[PDB]
Formats: sequence, C-alpha cells, structure tokens
Amino acid sequence: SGAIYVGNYRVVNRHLATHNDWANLVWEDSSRDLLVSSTTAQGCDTIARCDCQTGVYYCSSRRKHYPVSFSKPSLIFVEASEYYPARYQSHLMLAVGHSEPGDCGGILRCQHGVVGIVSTGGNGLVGFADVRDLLWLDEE
Ligand SMILES: Cc1ccccc1OCC(=O)N(C)C
Ligand SMILES: [Zn+2]
Repeated sequence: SGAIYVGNYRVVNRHLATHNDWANLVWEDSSRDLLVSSTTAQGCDTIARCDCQTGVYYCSSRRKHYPVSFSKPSLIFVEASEYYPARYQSHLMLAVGHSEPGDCGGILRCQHGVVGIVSTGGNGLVGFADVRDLLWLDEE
C-alpha cells in the first residue's frame, strides 16, 4: 500500500484504489496502473520534475528504503505473479530489487522529490509507475 499526496490529489495504484477513490476520481489510466482521487486536505509531497535514473524506494516487505538505479519510463511486459495475471504496462520504470504485493504504493524518490510508486513485482525486477510526466498534479 501507499499513496502520493500532492495539492488536493491522492495518487494510488489503480489496482489498490478504494471505492472512495473511484467515487472522488480525478484521473485513471489502466495502462499505467495509476488512479488519482481528490482530497479535502492539501498534501505534503513534491513531485520530481527530472530525468533522474537513481533514487531510493520504500520496500514495505523489508521495512527498508533501498537506493536503486532504474530504467526510464517505458512500455513493459509484466510477467504473471502468484497474485496477478501477465499484462503490458506503460510509463513503467524497472530496477533490480525486492517487491511483494503489499509493497505497491511504496515511494520512489530522487533529489527532486517523488518519482513514482511501486507498481509491479514478483519476478525479480521492481517496477515503478512514473508520475513525473503528470505536470497537472502541481496546479489546479
Ligand atoms: C509489487 C508486487 C510484487 C509481487 C507481485 C505483484 C506486485 O505488484 C502488483 C503487480 O505486479 N501487478 C501486475 C498488479
Ligand atoms: Zn530527480
């Protein structure tokens, strides 16, 4: 689990979005595993606006933050896990690291702020859904 709180926006994994998220929906994209819902309270997080390929991510299944190198956001074949069927995913960044299902939503951060959230695991690569292209998160 985990979310990004920026302005009056809550950014979650689409697959973990609650009924309330869907009932307060701003934007969702199944190809990116992202859903954004509206918030009453303004949020504390800054989104990175950068092309960084190094950062640190939170891995709940280890209660640890790990420094990683990650690929630039792209369209990736996410292999079937114990939990979820195989599917293609856009705006996904990969690193070598550990991931479990409950790790989805863990933040990946660089010097500029939040880069993305853990979205894909179970087969040796940790995938992060990029948010840095979502400039609109920093306005309205
Ligand atoms: C973070 C993780 C670890 C292990 C399995 C699934 C995971 O993430 C969810 C996922 O891959 N999908 C396609 C919804
Ligand atoms: Zn950066």
